Amino acid sequence: QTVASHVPFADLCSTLERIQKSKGRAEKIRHFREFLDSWRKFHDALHKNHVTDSFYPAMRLILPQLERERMAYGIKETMLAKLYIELLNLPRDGKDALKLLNYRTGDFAMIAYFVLKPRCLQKGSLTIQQVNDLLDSIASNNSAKRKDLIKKSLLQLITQSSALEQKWLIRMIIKDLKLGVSQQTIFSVFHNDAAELHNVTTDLEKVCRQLHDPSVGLSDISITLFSAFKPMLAAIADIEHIEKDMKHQSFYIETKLDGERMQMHKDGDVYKYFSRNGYNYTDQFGASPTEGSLTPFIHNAFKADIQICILDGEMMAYNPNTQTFMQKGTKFDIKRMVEDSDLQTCYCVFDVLMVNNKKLGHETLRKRYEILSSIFTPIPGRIEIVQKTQAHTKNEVIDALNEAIDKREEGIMVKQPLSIYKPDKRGEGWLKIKPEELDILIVGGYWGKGSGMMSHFLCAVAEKPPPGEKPSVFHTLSRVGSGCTMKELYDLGLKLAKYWKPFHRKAPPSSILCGTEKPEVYIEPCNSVIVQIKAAEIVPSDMYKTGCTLRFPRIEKIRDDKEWHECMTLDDLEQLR
Ligand SMILES: Nc1ncnc2c1ncn2[C@@H]1O[C@H](COP(=O)(O)OP(=O)(O)OP(=O)(O)O)[C@@H](O)[C@H]1O
Repeated sequence: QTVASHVPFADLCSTLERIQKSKGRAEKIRHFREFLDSWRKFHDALHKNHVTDSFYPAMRLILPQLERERMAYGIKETMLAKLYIELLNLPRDGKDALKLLNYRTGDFAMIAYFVLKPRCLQKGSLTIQQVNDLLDSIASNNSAKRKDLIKKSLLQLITQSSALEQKWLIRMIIKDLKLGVSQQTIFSVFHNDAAELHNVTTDLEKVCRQLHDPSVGLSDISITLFSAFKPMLAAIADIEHIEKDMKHQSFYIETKLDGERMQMHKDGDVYKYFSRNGYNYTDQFGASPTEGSLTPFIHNAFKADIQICILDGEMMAYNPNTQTFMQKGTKFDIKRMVEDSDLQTCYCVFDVLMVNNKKLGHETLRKRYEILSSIFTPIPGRIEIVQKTQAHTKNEVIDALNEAIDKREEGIMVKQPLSIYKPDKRGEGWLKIKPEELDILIVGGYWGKGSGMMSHFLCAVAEKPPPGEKPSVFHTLSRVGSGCTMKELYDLGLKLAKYWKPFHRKAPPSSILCGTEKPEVYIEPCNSVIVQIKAAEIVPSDMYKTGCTLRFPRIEKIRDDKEWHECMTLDDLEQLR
C-alpha cells in the first residue's frame, strides 16, 4: 500500500498549474507546501499500522530534470504532434496540425493544451503511481528501440488524462516544468536537509525516503561510497586580482583539462563511475577489472594498501602514437576511434575524497593532494595525477596560462591549499582562469618540446601585392602551438612534411621576413596553408617582424577552403588594432 497509488495525478497537476500562474515567489511556494502537507498527513493516515513509501513518485515528476532511475524517453515533439493529429482527428493541413509539427521555441505543451482544451473533455483517471508506471514503460521501450510500445504507452497516458494533465505530462516528459521557482527553493521547502543530502547522493528517492519527517535531520551528511556526489566547481577569476583572491599566501596552479568530469568509486574488484550529473557510466569504463574500457588497465595501478577509494578527475581521449590528449571539438569521431583502439580513455585525477575507512572531504586540499600521491602509481595514458605546481606570483599565474595555451589546454586552475571539498558549490577554494579572428599563413615550424611531429608553427601576414598580383613577401607575426590535440593538425603536419626546408639565419628566404624569432624550418608560401587563429589581443613585440604579436594565440581550424594568397595583410592587421 502506497500513497501515490491513491493520489490522483490530477491533484498534482492542479498544484503545478496553481504554482505556475502565481506571480510571487511566496504564493508559488505556498501551493507546493499545501500539496506536500496533504501528502504527509495521508501517508501517516495510511501507514499508521505499517515503510519504504515516500514522496518520490511526486518529487520525480516535480523535479523531472533530477530523474535518474528512469532513462531517456526518446520522445520527439513531432511524434507527439503526429500522434495528437491522428488522435484528435485534426485536418492534417490545418493551422493546429502545422503549429504542432513545425514547433520551434508559448512552449510545446502550451500549444498542445490550447488545441486539446476545447476538444478534450475527459476528467483524468490515472494515479500518480500509474503515470509513473506508464513513464517507466516508455523509457524501457526506448532502450529496447520499440517505437510501437512507446506509441501505445503514450496512448494510455493521453486518452486517460485531462487536457491539463496532458499539458503537464508533456513538460514532465520534456523535463522542463517552467514553474518559476528554483529546485533549490523546492528542496528547502521539502526539508531543511534536502539540498545538502542531494549534493552527496544525486538521488531524489533517498532524499525523500531518508528525510520523510520534516523535523528529523541527518546529523552527518557526507560523501559515501557508491553514492554520486555533485562535483565541486570553480569560479571565474580575473588575472590582475589573483594574488588577493588566494589570500596573499601560497597556492596551487593546476592544469585545466577539457574532458568528461567523472568520479570513480572503488571497493576491491568493484567499480562505479559517475558523471557531473550523477549518471552511471560504469558500463563504459568497467565495473570489474575483467570488464570495461578503463578499469582493466588501471585496476593493477592501485597500491597494495588500497581497498577503497573515491577519486575526482577528467576522462580524456589519449592518442598513444602522438602522446596527446584529444580536444572535444574535432571533425573526427572521438567516441568511435576510442572504441576502435586508435584512441584510449585516460583518467586524469585531481582529487581523492576517501581512502579505505577514512573520509577526506574536510581535509585541506594540501592533505588530499599528499594522500593522492599514495593511492596509485600513475600509468601515462590511462590514469594520471594532473600536473600542478606551487606558486605565489601574478606573473607566475601569467606564465602558467601562456604555457597552457601554447600546449593547447583551455586554461589553468588556481586552487587554495587550505580549502576543503564542498560538493556542488562553485568557487570557495577553486578558481579557473581562461583567456580574457585572424586568417593567417604558416611560414615555418619547430620541433622539440613535443613529438617527428612539430611543437609549433611560425605564422605570418602578407604584404599587400600590386593589383593583379599574388603576395610575394610575408612578415612574421606569431609563434603558435601545433600539438595534435585535433586530428586535423595531425593531418596537416603529414601533408606539409614534404615542404619544410632548413632555415638559415645567415641566408634567409626573400618570401618570409622574420623579427628576432627564427623558425628551424620554413615553407614556400604557395606550398602552405592558412590557419584560422583565435587570440586575446594584439600586443607589442621585438620577436616578430610586425612589431607586434598575438597574446594567447590558439589555432581554431585549418582553412583549407582558403588559398595561400588569401592571407590577411599588414593592412588587415592595421585595422584590427
Ligand atoms: N584540474 C581541474 N580541476 C578541477 N576542475 C576541472 C579541472 N579541469 C577541468 N575542470 C572542470 O571543467 C570546467 C571547465 O571550464 P570551461 O567549461 O570554461 O572550459 P572548457 O575546457 O571549454 O570546458 P570543457 O572542460 O567542458 O571542455 C570547470 O567548471 C571544472 O569543473
